[PDB]
Amino acid sequence: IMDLQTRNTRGLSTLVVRDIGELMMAGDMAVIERYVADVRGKGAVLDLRIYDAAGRPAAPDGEVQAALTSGATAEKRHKRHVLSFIVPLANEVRCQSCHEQGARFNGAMLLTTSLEEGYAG
Amino acid sequence: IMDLQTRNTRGLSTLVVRDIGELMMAGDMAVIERYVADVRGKGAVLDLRIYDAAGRPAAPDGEVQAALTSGATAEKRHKRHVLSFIVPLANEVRCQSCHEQGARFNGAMLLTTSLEEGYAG
Ligand code: HEM
Ligand code: HEM
Repeated sequence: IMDLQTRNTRGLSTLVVRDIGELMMAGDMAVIERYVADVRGKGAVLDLRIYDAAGRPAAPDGEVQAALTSGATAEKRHKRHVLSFIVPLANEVRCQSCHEQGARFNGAMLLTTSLEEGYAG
Repeated sequence: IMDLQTRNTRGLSTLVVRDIGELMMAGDMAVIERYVADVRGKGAVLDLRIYDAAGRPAAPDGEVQAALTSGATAEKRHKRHVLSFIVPLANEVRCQSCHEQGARFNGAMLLTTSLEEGYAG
């Protein structure tokens, strides 16, 4: 668990409170209602996978390889509407005890969330 | 919109990458699989409401009043399993142009997310 949902909700509440604050400056409740309607039913985690340094999962994956090559997280919206994040996993010094220090990354993490209201897998 | 889902996903990916890192130190993929299984299908925003400084929505709400009185966010797990956050909205100086500066808070924000796999409203 690691209490992820609670931590995610806390982070999300901070984001939402920040946006609500901007909307409140207008002194118009209608704008609040429209923000809420666009947020409801979304955010559910749809998938979480791990890939090796070659872009292969647990043939290589082009987007993952590209992500590994660019050395940056890749954000891709695609279809149900969903959002996918490919995060390269850095071969930190603590990891180097079991992963050759010659590799910048040991693999990548694929996270996908739902942008479809009411859809959670 | 304010691109909330993307910002939430980015924040979530940071949380997940941190946890995955701890699990990777074990060099055991089984533990990764169990974390993923416990995360899937959760996180969907179920509700987002606003309350005034008295605990009334747009009779007063006891938990909201308490939240306003304690001056701190209240985290409450309850039932479908869900997670509710009551965040008091501080009457910042920029808000004081239209809300009497004598009130510490102008109201509160209620955010509820799903802890039920597959449930998104
Ligand atoms: C971050 C700063 C602000 C916060 C936190 C805030 C918060 C709130 C909250 C919680 C409500 C709903 C409950 C209630 O009616 O008391 C509200 C209502 C309202 N606020 Fe603010 N507010 C802020 C800034 C402003 C500003 C700058 C204005 C003036 C331009 C404004 C004008 C009003 C008005 C007129 C309402 C009534 C809405 C209606 O017609 O029902 N607020 N505000
Ligand atoms: C934050 C540090 C670490 C990261 C980012 C990391 C990441 C990864 C990744 C992405 C994989 C799956 C793909 C692959 O097999 O290459 C993996 C596999 C593995 N890692 Fe790590 N690792 C870390 C630390 C460690 C440590 C400290 C050990 C040694 C105690 C370890 C031992 C292994 C082993 C043996 C596997 C094979 C798993 C299997 O049996 O299939 N890793 N690691």
